Amino acid sequence: ASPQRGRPRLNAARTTFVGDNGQPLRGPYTSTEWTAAAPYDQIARVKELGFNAVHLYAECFDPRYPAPGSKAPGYAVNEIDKIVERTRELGLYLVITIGNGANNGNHNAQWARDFWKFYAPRYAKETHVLYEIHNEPVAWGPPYSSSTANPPGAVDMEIDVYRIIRTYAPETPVLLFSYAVFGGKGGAAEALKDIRAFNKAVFGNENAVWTNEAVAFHGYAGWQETTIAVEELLKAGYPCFMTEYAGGAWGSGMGGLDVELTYELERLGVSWLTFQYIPPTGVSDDVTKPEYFSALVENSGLSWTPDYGNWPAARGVYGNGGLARETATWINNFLTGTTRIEAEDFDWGGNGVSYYDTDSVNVGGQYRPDEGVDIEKTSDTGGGYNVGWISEGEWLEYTIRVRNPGYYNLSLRVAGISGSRVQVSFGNQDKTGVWELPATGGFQTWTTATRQVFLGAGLQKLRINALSGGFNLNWIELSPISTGTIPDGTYKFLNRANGKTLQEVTGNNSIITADYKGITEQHWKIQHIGGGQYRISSAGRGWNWNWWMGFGTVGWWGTGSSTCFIISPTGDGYYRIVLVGDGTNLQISSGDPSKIEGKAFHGGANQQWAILPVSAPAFPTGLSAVLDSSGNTANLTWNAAPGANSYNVKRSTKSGGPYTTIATNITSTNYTDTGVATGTKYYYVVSAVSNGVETLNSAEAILQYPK
Ligand SMILES: [Ca+2]
Ligand SMILES: [Ca+2]
Ligand SMILES: [Ca+2]
Repeated sequence: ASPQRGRPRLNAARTTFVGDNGQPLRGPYTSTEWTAAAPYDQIARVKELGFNAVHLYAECFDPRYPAPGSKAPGYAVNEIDKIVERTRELGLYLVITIGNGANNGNHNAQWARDFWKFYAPRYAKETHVLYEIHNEPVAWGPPYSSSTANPPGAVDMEIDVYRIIRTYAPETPVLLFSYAVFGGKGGAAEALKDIRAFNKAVFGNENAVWTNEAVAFHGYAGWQETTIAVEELLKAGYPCFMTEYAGGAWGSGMGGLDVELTYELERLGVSWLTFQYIPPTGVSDDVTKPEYFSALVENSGLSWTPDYGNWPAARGVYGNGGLARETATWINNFLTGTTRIEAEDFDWGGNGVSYYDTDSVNVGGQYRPDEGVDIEKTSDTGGGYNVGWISEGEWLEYTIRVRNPGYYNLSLRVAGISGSRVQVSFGNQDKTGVWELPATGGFQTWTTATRQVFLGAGLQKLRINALSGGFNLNWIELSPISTGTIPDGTYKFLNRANGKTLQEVTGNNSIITADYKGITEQHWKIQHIGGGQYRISSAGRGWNWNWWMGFGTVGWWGTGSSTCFIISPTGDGYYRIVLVGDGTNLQISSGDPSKIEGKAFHGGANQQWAILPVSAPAFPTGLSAVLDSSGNTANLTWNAAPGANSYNVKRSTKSGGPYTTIATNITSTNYTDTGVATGTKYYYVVSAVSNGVETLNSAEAILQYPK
């Protein structure tokens, strides 16, 4: 027989459709709405990414149908046939749906009926194919059945299209509604209305036990709210099916897999279709590119059993009920708590996968006799076991979940006769550098070494890398910092590039950039709530900074994600203001001095902020360093700094410094540096001196050569 897949059926639990092997359907998408069918070659690549399914946005609907000259359904048939044929012979599943195009959150009822009058009987016999009635027919979620739904009548469209499909394809799985925003216990309650209205029409009774149907939903409420809505709906007896979602790594400023929601959907037993495309083309991000899928799975510790290939690797958490270890928690609106991760509870999975050890035997013999890591009993406070026989090159991964991002005290309980080296990365990103661990003088003589780290939010593998041997490891600890990165107080914010401040506007509760006028609207109380996170409130009325559909100010207190801001030091006296939600940094746009925005980390001055006492002197701006013709001379010029008596010109040979002060008492906004060596790069900054008080250094100026 052919490798064509057997018809999906609801699982015993009644949570989703699973394939002919009892496993969830997991896949990316492709479109044939205004483009050719993706080639066999590229659709095949799906199987190497642990996918067994493809989402097809088949055609997009015309609002004007069936007026003269409007595009009818059927126009893409020759390409949709190719996708059906190609997924058939690749042993993949296929979810076919009607796309929206430019008309998002909308549908045409008659276009959809005639779409399924055509396509339903055409693929009825195709066991690997499922029908999802329509992508996001309403703006933007339940209840569709409300008269004030935008637009109304979607439930009637679903009812009509289900009846059309069952006539022409009685065995074929149907995915309903495709709620764009499906969030909260509210979301589930509102969907139940639409589900009950649907069931009363089709089956005659508000509560029907579906044998071959499920609620399709998307992830645009966010992972927390979507998970709550799915849990609730599953409890009411209705299988679900994720058909479109996205997230990305915290701090990337880009899309890709929502790792957090995938983990929750894996736990609840829910099949999913992520919104990354099969090459060559698509409207979002390419699923074959590491940054948008494979690396995100690889960095997080996420695992499932793939239908084809050997990725992802089989792995999991040891202890803690097989669930990623939480790092901190909110207790009286302050981020606190110490999580102890025992070193001998490294993830299971294998040698080369969840740990690397130099041999396959546990020479110590304790705790985990079937694995390669070397474990003995320890005589340290709290008893238990320690990882010993640590050779250089070895490593141990522990899957954790940093629900609250920011600054954490990372602690290693260590013993060793002599010193040793280690390095810790989180999500395959170095957070420590080379960490010199002290000599204790014995192999059960214990001490705690501690180092401060900046963790991003989400599932992430903590990985101890042993750069030297000769130490034993008992446990690891993370707790959020109890003392902040900057003292509590009232401050003025000045952007490093342009010297501008942030100002409250009570009339529309907005925050906008302006020149530091010295007023209370441009003054801000700062209060640390654990983890380097801060509540930032205006001085005049006690209203808190809020990053949500713009950048404004609100009455409710700051423990929710939009009202919380990580103040992250640069190292050179400035800070960047990281947003707790996505990990992007608050910056003024180099391009438009008025526009405030959130972008991913870069070296530029426009992303950096001075958080200063109100009376502190302003730093210089606009520094520009240019080489003079035919000679060793750098001509510096900058803008005059308010209240400056003089300037100090400083120079370094790499970006960021340190900066050796080449000249002081400059009573002018320009300088000529004669001591520049032939054909070498130089980096300049300038500070001002106001009433004996030296300011911060300006933004860096790279020495500019000729064309
Ligand atoms: Ca071993
Ligand atoms: Ca070992
Ligand atoms: Ca231990």
